[PDB]
Amino acid sequence: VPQEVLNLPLEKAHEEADDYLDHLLDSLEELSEAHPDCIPDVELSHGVMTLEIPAFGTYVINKQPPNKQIWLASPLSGPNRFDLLNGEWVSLRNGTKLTDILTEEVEKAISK
Amino acid sequence: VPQEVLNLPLEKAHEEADDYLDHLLDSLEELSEAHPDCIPDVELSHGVMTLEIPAFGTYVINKQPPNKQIWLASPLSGPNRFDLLNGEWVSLRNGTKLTDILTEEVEKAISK
Amino acid sequence: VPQEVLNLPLEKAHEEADDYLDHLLDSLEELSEAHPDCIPDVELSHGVMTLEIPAFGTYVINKQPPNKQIWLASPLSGPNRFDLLNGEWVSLRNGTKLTDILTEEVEKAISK
Ligand SMILES: [Fe+2]
Ligand SMILES: [Fe+2]
Ligand SMILES: [Fe+2]
Repeated sequence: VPQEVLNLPLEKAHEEADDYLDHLLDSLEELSEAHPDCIPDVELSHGVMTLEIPAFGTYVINKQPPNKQIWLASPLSGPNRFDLLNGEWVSLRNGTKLTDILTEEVEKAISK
Repeated sequence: VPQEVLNLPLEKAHEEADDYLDHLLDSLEELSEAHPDCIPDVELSHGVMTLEIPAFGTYVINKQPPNKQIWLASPLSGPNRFDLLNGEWVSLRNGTKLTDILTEEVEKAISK
Repeated sequence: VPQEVLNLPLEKAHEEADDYLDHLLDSLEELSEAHPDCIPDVELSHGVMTLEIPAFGTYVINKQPPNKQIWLASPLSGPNRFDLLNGEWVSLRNGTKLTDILTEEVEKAISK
C-alpha cells in the first residue's frame, strides 16, 4: 500500500550485535600492534570473532539466538551472555558490561 | 498425559506486541478525528502498522523477531527498538517509553 | 580455522531455562513427600513441567520462544512470563521473581 515510504533511501537496520562486533574488531586489530607478541591474531569469520591470547588461550565472541544475543567464551573468566540494557551490552548473570570485561582481560595480558 | 488441563476453557496467549498494536490502533483511529486534515490514515496491515503524518512523513510501527520485539521507524526521531520492562515498552538505546514518544510526536503534529 | 579451541574438553552450554526447570523438578519431587496427599504429581515431559495441586488445579511451567523464555500458567494466579535480570527469573508484567511465586503457592497449599 503506503507509497510514501518506498521512495525514501531505505535500508534494513543492522543486527545490534553485528554493530558491536565490527566495532570490537577494528578496536582490537588496532590493539594487536601494542602486543609485544602477546595478542597475535584477531579474526571475525562470519558472525564469530576469534581472539588468541596465548597467555590465557583462545577467546570466542559469538552472536547467539535470543535469550539474549552476544556470547562470551573466555578462557580466563568462563562463559557469559549479553543483551541491551541502556545501550551497552550487559551480563544476564550479574549485570556487568561486556566491554568492561575484555577491557580488563586485555590490559592484563599486555601488562603481564 | 495430564487430563485435568484440557477440560478447561483453554486459549493460547496473545503476542504481547500484538496486544499493544491493537490498543494503539483504535487509540489512533479515534485520534484520527481530531486532526484538522493532519493525521489522515492509520492502517494495520498484518503485524505492520502504518501511520501517515504529512507534516513529518510515513510512520512504521513493526513487530520484530527478538533482540526485542517492537520496531519504531519515525520520520522525525529515527528508528528505535522496544521490549518489556515492568509492563510497558522501553527503548533498548536509552530506556524511553514507546507510548511516551508517539504521544509527543502526535500532540506536536496536532499543535503545529 | 582456530586449532587451539577444539582440543579442549568442549561442551555446548545449556538452555538457561533448562537449568532452572531441572533444578525446579528435583526441588519439587523432594517436596512431593511433605504433602499430606496434597501435591501428588510432578512431571517434566520434554521441556514441559506439569504440577498437580488438587486444591488449585493443574500447573503448567513452560519453556517459550523469546520475548522472554519461561511461561507460567498458574490455576491460582493466572499466566506470566519470565526472563533473566540479574541471574534470577523475573516477570515482564511487574518484576516479581518466579521462584518467589510458586514458593508462596506451594507453602499455601501445604498449609491450607
Ligand atoms: Fe573456550
Ligand atoms: Fe521511515
Ligand atoms: Fe492453566
